[PDB]
Amino acid sequence: NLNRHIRMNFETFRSLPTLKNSIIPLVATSKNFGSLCTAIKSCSFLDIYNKNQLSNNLTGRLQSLSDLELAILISAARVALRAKDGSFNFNLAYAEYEKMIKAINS
Amino acid sequence: MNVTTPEVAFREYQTNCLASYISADPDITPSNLILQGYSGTGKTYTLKKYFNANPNLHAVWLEPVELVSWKPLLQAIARTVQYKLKTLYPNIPTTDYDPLQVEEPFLLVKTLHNIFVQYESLQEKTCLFLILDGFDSLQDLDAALFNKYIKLNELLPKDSKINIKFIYTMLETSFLQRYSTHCIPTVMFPRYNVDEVSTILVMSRCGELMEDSCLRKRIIEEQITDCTDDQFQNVAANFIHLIVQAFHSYTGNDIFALNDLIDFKWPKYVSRITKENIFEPLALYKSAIKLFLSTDDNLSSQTYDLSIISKYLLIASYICSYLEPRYDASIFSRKTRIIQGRAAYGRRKKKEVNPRYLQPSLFAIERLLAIFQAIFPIQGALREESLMKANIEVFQNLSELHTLKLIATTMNKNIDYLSPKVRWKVNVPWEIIKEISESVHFNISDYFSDIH
Amino acid sequence: PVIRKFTKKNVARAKKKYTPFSKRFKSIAAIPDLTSLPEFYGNSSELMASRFENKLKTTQKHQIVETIFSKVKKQLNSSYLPARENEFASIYLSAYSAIESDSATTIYVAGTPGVGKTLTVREVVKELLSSSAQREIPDFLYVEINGLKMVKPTDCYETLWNKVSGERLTWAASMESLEFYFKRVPKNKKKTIVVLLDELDAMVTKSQDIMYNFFNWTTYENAKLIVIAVANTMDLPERQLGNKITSRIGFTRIMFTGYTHEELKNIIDLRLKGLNDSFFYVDTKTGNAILIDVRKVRLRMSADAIEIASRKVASVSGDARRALKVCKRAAEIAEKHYMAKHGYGYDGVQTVHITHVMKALNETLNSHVITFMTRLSFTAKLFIYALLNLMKKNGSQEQELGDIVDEIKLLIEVNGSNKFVMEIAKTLFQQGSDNISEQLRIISWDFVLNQLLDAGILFKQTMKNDRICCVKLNISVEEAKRAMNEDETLRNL
Ligand SMILES: Nc1ncnc2c1ncn2[C@@H]1O[C@H](COP(=O)(O)OP(=O)(O)OP(O)(O)=S)[C@@H](O)[C@H]1O
Ligand SMILES: Nc1ncnc2c1ncn2[C@@H]1O[C@H](COP(=O)(O)OP(=O)(O)OP(O)(O)=S)[C@@H](O)[C@H]1O
Ligand SMILES: [Mg+2]
Ligand SMILES: [Mg+2]
Repeated sequence: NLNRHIRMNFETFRSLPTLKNSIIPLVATSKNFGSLCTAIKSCSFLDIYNKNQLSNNLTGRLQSLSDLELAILISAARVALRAKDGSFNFNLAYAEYEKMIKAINS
Repeated sequence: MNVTTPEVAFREYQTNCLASYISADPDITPSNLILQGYSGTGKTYTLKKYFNANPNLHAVWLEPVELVSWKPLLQAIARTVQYKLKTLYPNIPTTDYDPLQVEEPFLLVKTLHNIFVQYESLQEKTCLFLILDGFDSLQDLDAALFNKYIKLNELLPKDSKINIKFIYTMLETSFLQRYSTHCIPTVMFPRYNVDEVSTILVMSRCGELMEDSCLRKRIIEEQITDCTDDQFQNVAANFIHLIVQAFHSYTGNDIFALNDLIDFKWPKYVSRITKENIFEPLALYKSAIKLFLSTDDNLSSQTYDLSIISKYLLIASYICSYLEPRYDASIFSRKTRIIQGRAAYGRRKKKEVNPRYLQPSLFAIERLLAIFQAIFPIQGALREESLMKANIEVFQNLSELHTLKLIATTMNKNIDYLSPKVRWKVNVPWEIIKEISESVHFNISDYFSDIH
Repeated sequence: PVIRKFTKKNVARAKKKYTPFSKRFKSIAAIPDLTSLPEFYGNSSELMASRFENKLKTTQKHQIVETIFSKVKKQLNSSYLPARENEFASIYLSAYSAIESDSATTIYVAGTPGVGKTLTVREVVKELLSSSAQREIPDFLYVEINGLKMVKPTDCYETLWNKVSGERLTWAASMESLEFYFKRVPKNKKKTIVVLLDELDAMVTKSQDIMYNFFNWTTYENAKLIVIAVANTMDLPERQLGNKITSRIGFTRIMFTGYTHEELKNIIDLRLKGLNDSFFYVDTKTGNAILIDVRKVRLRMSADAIEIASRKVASVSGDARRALKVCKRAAEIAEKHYMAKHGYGYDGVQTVHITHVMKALNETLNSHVITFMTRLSFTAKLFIYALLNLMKKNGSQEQELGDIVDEIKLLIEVNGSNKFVMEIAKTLFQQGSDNISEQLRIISWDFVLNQLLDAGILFKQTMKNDRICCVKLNISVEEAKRAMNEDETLRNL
């Protein structure tokens, strides 16, 4: 696993300090030597940490959107997709939210 | 290390990855540490819980939202570091330097160096944790200020006894994606879950609802003796779950937009328990269904306290900045001709793009004055000439509307009103124009009937 | 007492007087003889610079070790000559016919940087000081005004009046003092002064008043100054000075042209006359060479190496400093080879040749951007490949970022056959693990934006929308094409 994470670090950001910031909370959160040994055997932290580094960019916080907010975002992207240069406003967005939801209740 | 990890209820990765980066030995500690999150995502709570669980290491709490530009930030850093050291190691001769002497980043470096080289009389090297809570919440912020705080430990001396270790706190994630090649340890804080918000609110709020005397006077106003502490906390948690499942689609995953809804709708919910609504969960919700359908957050009869000619000026400016200028001699021209002429035919096809969704148009003041005396009601036996002309009062009310930011214009800086190149526009929405036209009883719904 | 709106706690003011030279005596008929005054013209307390001298000297200790090539690397530093004769003679005659005739001339030299103009001007002034010591002429006080050695471009007045008079005023009092001293004081009580205006095109600021005054004090009959102003472009008063000040500067305009390969070969010959083909008594134990265990060693700084170092630098810009930098880098390369081959360390004959100086001639003709974009990451090369093949479709050089994103996604989805890209397209979007959803951007996207933004390959415009932020290739497109053709995977992908 350690060589595989180094191999995917070599194709992504090709840098040793990113590996250092990966390895440091692995060595520092461990409590016993056998725990550190299996933690660097499995690399049970270089996917916990590496999941958390992407936890809110444009996908891990769209995952935490609510339902009305998602319908508003979908309608706004529809309105911008329909326009020429991609601009819209709150009136053009709400004139797609009620139209979509009336077609849902239809 | 010897740090104590706190028992924060729903940030379990973050306190472990926070005790792996904050220690009392300055060698096993990074020189910069970002805690990027969003609003309400638990940054300050878990930071204060960590630093209170570890009393031995030293914190400097600094919030760059009440320190607007960068110069009070440098002055506040140089002030509070010295004030923290004065109350930490008191028996050292501490010559007070003025924090107002700091005017540039270099003078912050020089001042902090002169502060630190007078504490060489210690025994072992320590770190001081300067926390910039809300570094993206700086008001007059630029993209190159953060480079001046990354490369500050490059200037403080290496064989010194007090080393500055920063802990930032960001909020925006397009700010942080500029300082990505600097490879600072970033501990990201993802947005809370509905299952986690619904119990964060319970563990935060159900102490200050049983200790809220509007209920503890209701239990004796209603002669309620079938109660215990469970019989209070269950209706408290049930009310909080009711606000959650009622209003989560409204707010989102924000603790702050739920805290104030709970603060608003609590005594109007205690005023609906009578004698046995505390035992059941459903007929109490059916006794207070009115405060779980609509949010009721606004600050609430009439619409505007304006004159009659100013209301008709607002209506006429709303008309001429949404109507195309060619089609007005079909809508307003009404008087009998004496000479051979033809009126405007009007638009053939109704355009269904609904122009009153957009930004308005720009008109000359003669078109506003012409549409103003067309839509004006009759006033005032052949020397009256009842069609009202624009006297002083019309121009004065028009300038009052421009002052009140209701009609507006192309804001060039200190524009002249008396130019034939300055055009005007309305910046009030439709939803107040309908109330205005309802107030003066003007049929304006059939003015935009040929669009939708 | 008072509450102030802001503070200026860190303020430092000099100790400089405000009343000029015009209000010393207020008597033009009773001005004393300014030449043999105690304070004027540097006659008193001229230790005013040598206060800081015994600070940068510590221990005279520990037996520093020279080598066989440390001598040449010392003789190739900043220091008749067969280089400038027709300029030296004309400048010294044009500045001698005013010293002898009590005149007020102005000489104008110019040239691209390195052609020895400040060296010949300072040698002209040294020779005229020798003539003053031989007393065939009167004496002068020498003032060098460097255009870039001052924090304010109006401090020329302060340093000129300070050098003339021993008193320091502010700049307004100094310009009024110098105006009075160069207009009204008669030519019996002033000895002449020569002014070197080093790097003139850095005091043209906002009024052209300094350029006015230093060339309009020389149109006076009663002012004995000679301005020998140097420049960095021949047509400077036709570009950035007024036509009246062009008429002030006049018609002399002696250009210092570039050097030739013969002149440069003679220059390096005179620099190494004392060391080439001579004999040194080195020691096997350390390497400490001493010119006239012990080994008598020659030193052949070969003439073919000198002339092949000289022909290229004579072509490009012709600088007698860049020739010394080339021939010092050659000696550095030789010393490094010598020390690594012998294990000497700091505390047969030796040669410098053609295939040894070609490294010093090739160290400045390498674009280390191709050997940078080859060693770049795979995602950064994929970024550059998406930007490069969007250009043939668009024709703008200024592609958006939302387009680069969808082009990267297009390449990854349309190559679903290659074993390399199916191994890498899992990690490229999910960091090789589950419990990570498929991200919209690839992993390391802001990283490989910033790693090219800071390096100057990439060029992004500032905006808040990272779908319509335009992005330009700041280096080139041809070198990106020649750097994307050695990957073995992007050559087909
Ligand atoms: N895990 C938790 N356990 C208990 N209470 C919590 C928890 N998370 C949040 N809270 C409460 O909700 C509040 C959230 O505020 P903060 O923790 O300061 O979040 P925040 O990110 O600092 O907000 P900003 O960034 O200053 S706008 C805390 O003050 C607590 O009252
Ligand atoms: N004929 C020469 N003989 C010896 N040294 C020379 C000669 N020509 C140029 N140099 C070198 O150039 C230096 C003198 O500076 P110059 O090049 O004359 O000033 P410049 O030409 O004005 O350059 P700039 O642009 O002002 S930095 C000396 O240190 C010499 O090493
Ligand atoms: Mg906070
Ligand atoms: Mg020079």
